[PDB]
Amino acid sequence: ETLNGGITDMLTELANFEKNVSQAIHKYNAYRKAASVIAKYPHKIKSGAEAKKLPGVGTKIAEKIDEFLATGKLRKLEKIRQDDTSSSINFLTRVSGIGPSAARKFVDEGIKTLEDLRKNEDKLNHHQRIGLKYFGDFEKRIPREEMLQMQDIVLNEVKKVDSEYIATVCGSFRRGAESSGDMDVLLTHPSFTSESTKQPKLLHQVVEQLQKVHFITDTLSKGETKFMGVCQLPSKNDEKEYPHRRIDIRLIPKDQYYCGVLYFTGSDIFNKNMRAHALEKGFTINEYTIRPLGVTGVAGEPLPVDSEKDIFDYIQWKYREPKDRSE
DNA sequence: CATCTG
DNA sequence: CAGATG
Ligand code: NA
Ligand code: NA
Repeated sequence: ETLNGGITDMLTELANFEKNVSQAIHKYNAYRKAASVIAKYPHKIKSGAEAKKLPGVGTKIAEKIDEFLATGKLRKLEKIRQDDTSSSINFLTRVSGIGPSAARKFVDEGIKTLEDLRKNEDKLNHHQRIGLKYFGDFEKRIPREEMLQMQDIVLNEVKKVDSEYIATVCGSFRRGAESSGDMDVLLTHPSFTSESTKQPKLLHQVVEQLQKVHFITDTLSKGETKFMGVCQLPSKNDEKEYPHRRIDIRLIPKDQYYCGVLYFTGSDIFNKNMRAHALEKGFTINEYTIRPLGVTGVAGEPLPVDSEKDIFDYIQWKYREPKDRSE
């Protein structure tokens, strides 16, 4: 956790680059198990050979650990940090909509910067376009104080459109969090479930409403169950308008809301443990359901849930306020 | 995993 | 349809 930190860190830089700049999924994947295991390792790696001993730990990695241990630095790490091409890739990639893939294509064409991008607005698709237009807002965190105004709106409109709609704002926003990066709304309706064959309307009506009143600004992706947008809290009495915020809305069958809700609320760590405990308790849990574990190895059949409560109960645990869902 | 692009 | 992005 801090005893093999540098190592796990350098290793992470290295892994990343393979994947992002080169295409080295294998190598990349290589640096990764490596960093994971060294990360788990209980002592202070005092040398290459020492590490090598570990699984995932091969000869070049070892070599590398050696040089790093030997001197506070690594050549290759130094070479990669300079290289403009690599840097570009890391940069372009910050644009919502631009993945590494594309980052390569553009760089090869010479688009390496933000201006470059503007100039070549033709080469960008809609998503990327938006992404470019709100690069700044996009990277700005979302203060919970805004979150509340947001939440306040979305819920009011959802309500208007149907009394029967059930919306929830998952995310850290839900676990306490003083700020967040994006707005995540879980949605369901009684009239939509596991079997129930579809009802796209269910998701479309709301999106519509949201744009009606102007909260939703642009559409990133709009499917029959998952919508990806941009929204903005009305600029009051002109002098201070807000940044544009990423926002997502997803329809869920009513018969798997809470597991979802639970699920998305996090944290990853909370999940796991909960997940693990469920397991002891003779159960299973994933994004959509909780299932009674048979003995033949495994086995299923969806337990019936009406709240986050029903869930815990099953695994016979202490109902946790979302705040304390931390770890 | 769901949506998009091409 | 394969392949990309989130
Ligand atoms: Na990006
Ligand atoms: Na292939």
